[PDB]
Order: sequence, then C-alpha cells, then structure tokens
Amino acid sequence: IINRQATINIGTIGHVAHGKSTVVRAISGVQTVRFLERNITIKLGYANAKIYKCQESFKSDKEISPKCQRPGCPGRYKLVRHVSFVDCPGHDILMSTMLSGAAVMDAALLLIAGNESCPQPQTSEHLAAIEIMKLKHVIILQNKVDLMREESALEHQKSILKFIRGTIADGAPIVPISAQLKYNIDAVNEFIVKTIPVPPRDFMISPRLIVIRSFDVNKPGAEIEDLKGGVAGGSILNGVFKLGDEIEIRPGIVTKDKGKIQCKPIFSNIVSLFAEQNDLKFAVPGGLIGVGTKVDPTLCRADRLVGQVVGAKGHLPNIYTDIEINYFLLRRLLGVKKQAKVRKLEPNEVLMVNIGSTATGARVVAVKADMARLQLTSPACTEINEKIALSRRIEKHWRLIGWATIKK
Amino acid sequence: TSHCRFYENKYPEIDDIVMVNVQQIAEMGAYVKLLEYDNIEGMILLSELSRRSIQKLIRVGKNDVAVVLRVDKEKGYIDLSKRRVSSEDIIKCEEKYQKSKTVHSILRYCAEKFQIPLEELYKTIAWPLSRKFGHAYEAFKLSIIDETVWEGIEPPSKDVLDELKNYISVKIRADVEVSCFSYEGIDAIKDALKSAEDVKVKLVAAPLYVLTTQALDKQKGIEQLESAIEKITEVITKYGGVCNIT
Repeated sequence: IINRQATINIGTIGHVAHGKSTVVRAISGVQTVRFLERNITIKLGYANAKIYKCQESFKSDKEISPKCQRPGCPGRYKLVRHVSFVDCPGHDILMSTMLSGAAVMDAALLLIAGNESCPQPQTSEHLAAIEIMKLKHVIILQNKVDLMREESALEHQKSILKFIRGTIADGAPIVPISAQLKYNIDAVNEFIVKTIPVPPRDFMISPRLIVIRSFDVNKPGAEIEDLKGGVAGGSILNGVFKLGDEIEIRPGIVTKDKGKIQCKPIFSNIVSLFAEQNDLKFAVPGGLIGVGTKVDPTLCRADRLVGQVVGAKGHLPNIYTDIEINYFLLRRLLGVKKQAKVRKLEPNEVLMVNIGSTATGARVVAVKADMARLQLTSPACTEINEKIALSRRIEKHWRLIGWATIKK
Repeated sequence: TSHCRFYENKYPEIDDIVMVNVQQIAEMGAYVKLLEYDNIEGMILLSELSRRSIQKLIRVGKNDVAVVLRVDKEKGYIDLSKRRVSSEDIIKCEEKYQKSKTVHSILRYCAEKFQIPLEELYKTIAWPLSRKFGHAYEAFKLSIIDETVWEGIEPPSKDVLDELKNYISVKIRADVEVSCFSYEGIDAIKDALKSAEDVKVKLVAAPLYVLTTQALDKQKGIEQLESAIEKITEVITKYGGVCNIT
C-alpha cells in the first residue's frame, strides 16, 4: 500500500455538546488534537480518514480497515483516496477559527441531533457561511437517532427538507448515523465518493499557503543538546511544494520595542514535512501539513500564528492597511436565539472583518451603496480577491451580517 | 549492643578524668555508668561530689566531670571525686570527652552494617589509630585529608570503610526567558547552551529554561550566573531576536 497524502479537505460543522469529535473518531480512529505546548493554537484539530473500496452491495461498499474481512470477500481493497478532516467547533463565542477552516474547505458535513429542537440559529449561520465561501457539496447528517421514536425522526427529516429549498445547496444527501454505537458509516463513505468530485489542480499556479496551527517539538526529560525545529501546521489550496525551498510568513513581526519598524517578513527554510503520519518529499495541495521549518519553537507556541499567509521565494504579494470592499447585506440576522432586522452601516464603528483566515478588527470611513472603505488595526495581506465574511456587534458578542469581495 | 572501652583498657588509672551520666541519686552518693572508660559503674560518696543547693544541681540526666582516686582491678570497682578538679583543665577534659564521643559515633556504622560485634571492630580500629598517633579523631581527620593511617591495618570490609568516608564527606536556581522572533533561533539557543551548561541545565516546556548552578563556597554562584546572562544577551542581539532575564 502506497503512502499517499491528503487529496481533498473535508470539514465538519455542528453545535456544542452535540458530538463532532466522536463522529470523527467513528469515521477514522486517530483521536483529535483538542478534546499547553502541543496542539493548542486554534480551535480546529487534526484528523485523517481512509477511502478504500471493495468492488468485486446496496450501500455497503467502503470500509475503514485496510484489510477486507468484515463483509464477506477476502480480497484486498482498492486504493481510491486519502482525506484530511478539519473539525471546527460550533460555539457562540468562538467563530473565527471556524471561518478560517471554511476558507480551505472543499466539502462540508452538517450535524444536527434528533432529541433537541428543530430550528437552531447557529447551524443556520454555519450553513449561510458555507453557502458564501464557494461551497456547494454539503451532506446532512443526523446525530442522535437511537434515542428517538419511529415517526419523530421522519417528522424531523420532513422539517429539514421544508427548511432547505431556497438555499444555494439544491441536491444535498441526508444520512442518519450513530456516533456512540458505530453504524451506517459505509453509506457516508459511499456518498463521499459519489457526490463530491476533486476540482482540477495544476503545477502552473503560484504557491500560496495558509497556516492555521502552530507546533513546538520539545520533550521533557531529554537534554537540550537534542533539539527539534519549529513546526507550522499549514494547509495548501494551490501550489506544489518540495523539500528544499525558502518560505516567508507575510504580515510581519515586532522584534524591537523607540525606533521605527523596517524588518522584512519572517524567512524560514523547510526542514521536514509532516503529512498524515510519516514524512514525505512532495506536498500535494488540498490538505493540512505540519511544515517543520527553521523558525523558532518559541514563536510556534500558542496564540501568535492564527490565520497567516505564507509564500515561496521569488513571488511578491501586497500588504494593505486600508482595504476596498464590495459588500452585500442580508435581510434578517442569523445566529441570534428571536430574529432582528439588519441595520444600515454607520460611520466610525468597530466591526470584525474576516478575509479568508485573518481575524481583524476594522473601522468604516465612507459608505456609498455597494463600495466601502475600511481601516485596519492589525496588518493584512491581499493576493487575488479572497472570500470575505463580515461580522458586527449589537448585543454582547459577534453576529454575522453578509458577504464581501476585495476590488483590486 | 553497645559496650567496650573507649581508650585502651577497661579499668581507669590514677589521676585520670572521667565523665559520668547520673541515673539515680541519694542513697550513698552516685554509683552510675561511665562515658570515658567502659560502661562499668563508678561510685562517689556524699562528700567528694560537693565543691561549694546540693540535691537540685545533679539529679537525673546531667553530666559531671570527676577525677579517679581509688581503683580495684579485679572485676569492676572505680572511685571518683569532683572537688579536686581544677577549672583550668575542665575545658580540656570536656574536649577529650567530646573526642571520645565522636570516636564512638564513628564506630557504630560498622556495627550496624556487617552484623559483627562492636568490641572486635573497636579493637581493630584502636591499634593503628588510637595507639600510634595519640587520639583517634585527629587520625581520622588526617586520613580524610591524606590517607596514611588506614594503610597500617588490612580491612576486612572495604564497603564499610567507603560508607564511613561518604558519611564524613550548593545548587542555586536561575530562570532565563526565550522569546525570539528572528530567522534562525534554534542554533542560537544551542550556542547559548554550549556556554551556559559547562552545571545541570534542564528543559521544561518552550519559553522557560531552568538551570541550577553549583557553588563551592556559597558566594561563588553569583560570578558565573551573571557571566552566563551576559553571554545570553550577547547571543541574540546580532541576529534580530529578544531574550529576557527576570
């Protein structure tokens, strides 16, 4: 069996205490990163699944084990795909991480529990976000079905169907699966192969990398004369990387505190690539790879590198402090428990603008009709156009309003 | 079991000094156990004990310095006197007693370890140490400084001797904070370590480095730590990073 890395990024959405990590575990086997130094940087974890098919019935086709002994046929499984999971939490406080996750995602998985109430605002918000950020491949999954009645589940399904009609997602498949009992995952696997294809990707496009997580490889007990370099957990959308290249983290860093800053973006040479489980020479875009570079282990510690752009040497993108946005607003607010009408944008107000993966606070200067000018506090970079989600404050915490695009 | 003589012989001589620990009083005087010559009882009558509250001063537990007058070398009969002892030599006597005590302490570990009689051990020790040199404590001290007295007698147990030596035979904590933002940092850290370690330096997490500096005469630990700090400061300024010292 060949040790091929991740091909396409699949993300999972839900709610707090509903069950997402458990579902992930059921799907794959290797436990999630979340659940001080290691793993702790963002809200998303790290998981990997296997797609191997046995074609020699009905729904039973794909499996989780490398060896086929369970269904009947003793023959070895055929290699189809290998996928990486991006598990994003569905909490009312933390959403920036989710947004960041969304930017890299190519496939989405919705989770709704049976026993709880049918209309949930957070789930709706998530769906809206998915719709916004160039995602159409959505599979609806029912979580807790075993604790529900014979007709109640059907009713719930009907309600769901009624709800999802006017949205961009038209032909979304619905699967009921148990997380604690471990059943019906084969159908899900089959669907993964059926409904979702891999988009065309080539070597010709300029390298662009997005870092979500940060890692320091330091072990207690062992002497200091045996050290390991700083690892940046970064996912790639476009551009193939190989071992032996120069990488730079774009936005900038503060090194001296009197004296104006002039220091260039953080340069680092690649030491070792961590994909799936074992090290590989080539990096195929469409997965999260722990890129171990010559960067400090102290820098890759905690909340320092959350959603930052990474480029290869011989390419020049632009850095902006003032940004030109083309926005579109929604009718009523999504996320609030009660629904409130969206007000027109007022000059000079603190609003959270999420350009791809960056979590930045911006203030409005001029409003016309569709075009808006924003002043940023923390530095941000622009490459092409980018997919932007906008968030405002009305009551206590952040609420989503609509979508935006950079006009440059 | 604790027994055997302190100097050379079981029975004391004439005019020699002995220290006594009193258990019970008021019958004849004090017929109590000795600490300078064996554990055989020595007696004072109610006249030689007083020099100048007579019952209160001694009673139970307290130590007394007394000179030997009458000896009966047959089975164990010693006579003591307190009045004759002069104040000038009392300090000397005390010192001697202390030395004896130390010697006794030294000959206990052996008894404990190899489960053999203490008296035999004492006999084996006293021949080159307590006879040729003078007193035993000084000989022991000499040996510890430069080994010359242990050479005289062959050791039946070297392990015991080693243990004794060990018995006869300062870490200062420091914290250095690392928070670099430069291009290369690991190498710099390694370099720093190569100048700070060579005593014991350990890694805990990522930003904190814990180091323990050993001092010879307690005050010496300040001179090295400061130097190390200076070296660390020198290290990170050139590349373009920062390291802080609390």
